[PDB]
Amino acid sequence: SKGRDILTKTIILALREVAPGLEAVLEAHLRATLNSGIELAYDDPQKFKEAVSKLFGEYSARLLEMVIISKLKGRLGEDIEANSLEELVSEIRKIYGE
Amino acid sequence: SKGRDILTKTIILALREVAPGLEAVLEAHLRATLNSGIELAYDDPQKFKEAVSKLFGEYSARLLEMVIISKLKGRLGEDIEANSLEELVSEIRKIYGE
Amino acid sequence: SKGRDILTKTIILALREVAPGLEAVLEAHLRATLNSGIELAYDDPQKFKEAVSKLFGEYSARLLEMVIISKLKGRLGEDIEANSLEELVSEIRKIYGE
Amino acid sequence: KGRDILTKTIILALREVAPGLEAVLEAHLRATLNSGIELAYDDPQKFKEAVSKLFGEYSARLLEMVIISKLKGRLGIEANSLEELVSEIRKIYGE
Ligand SMILES: [Zn+2]
Ligand SMILES: [Zn+2]
Ligand SMILES: [Zn+2]
Ligand SMILES: [Zn+2]
Repeated sequence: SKGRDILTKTIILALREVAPGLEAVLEAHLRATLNSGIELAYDDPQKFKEAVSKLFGEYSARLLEMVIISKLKGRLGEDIEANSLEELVSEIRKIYGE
Repeated sequence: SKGRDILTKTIILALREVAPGLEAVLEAHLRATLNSGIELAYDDPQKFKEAVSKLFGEYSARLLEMVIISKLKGRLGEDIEANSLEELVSEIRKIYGE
Repeated sequence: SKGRDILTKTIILALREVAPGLEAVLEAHLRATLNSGIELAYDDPQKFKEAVSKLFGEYSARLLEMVIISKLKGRLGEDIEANSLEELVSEIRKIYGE
Repeated sequence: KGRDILTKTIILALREVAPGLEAVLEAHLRATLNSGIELAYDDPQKFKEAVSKLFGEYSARLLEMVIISKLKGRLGIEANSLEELVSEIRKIYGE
């Protein structure tokens, strides 16, 4: 779906902004532990967060969550008030009628 | 200085926003390894970045850097142009003539 | 108890072997998130492991667990079978009859 | 052979930690250094630095300790660092 694609792609761009290899590192982790990709952020935000926490810890996971939200606010601009990835996905679904 | 105070407080608030124990954890790390506090971010940004990287790795350090820059822009001017903590400190010093 | 003492001492020395600040860093994390100390490893190994995983991620938590098990092995019995901290504590309790 | 034994031993250690650690570390090493796990033998100092960049110094030190322990287990003897470990392997196979 459109919302799913924008979230996934925007997260990937954020990972690339952090460092060249973060996409590869996180994807290696997601594939090996959940047989999933970055799309998990949209499909199951809670599980995605838990997976990131298992990779670098909760502090790092929270930092990533904060960055992702800030980046989506920068792309979608309009009224994003989410404080969590779960809230962010909920808002995206409302914006795109999903 | 005004700039040192503003940068340090902004970082401290960011850590508290991340999670309840991040301030204590990072401060324990800086105290034990460099006998310094969070003010090190202003006094020697490169050393501060290096220290955070030693605590959680470079991916996590980068995420914190991005979050700090974003929060300072919201504190001072929506668009300081700094893309690194070093540039951020340089810009703050230019703004306050420090 | 003797078992609690031996396990706690083993962990503390392992932390100091890793790096000068690890004891302080892990203790800051345990204090802030669980109002507990390193003794939690004996009192509730599952919770201790979960806490370390929240600090540095599961891969790092596993490495620490592996080190703790290896150290206790070469201290008590070079024959114990523990593969997890919970199993290690269970074995210590049986060995000391606690 | 020394460079092959250290590499194979490291990989086995990574697998004992968790299923995806090998994949995770290799993804990191080749995005950042276009290198593999053999960097541990070719340049142990750099390898440790690379691992430190992935999870931090505390985690990298823990991995070093586990690697030294494992290699000692399948090889035998004196080594408390990765640099010394590689220096010892060289002496055993004249490298
Ligand atoms: Zn990808
Ligand atoms: Zn001042
Ligand atoms: Zn006692
Ligand atoms: Zn040791």
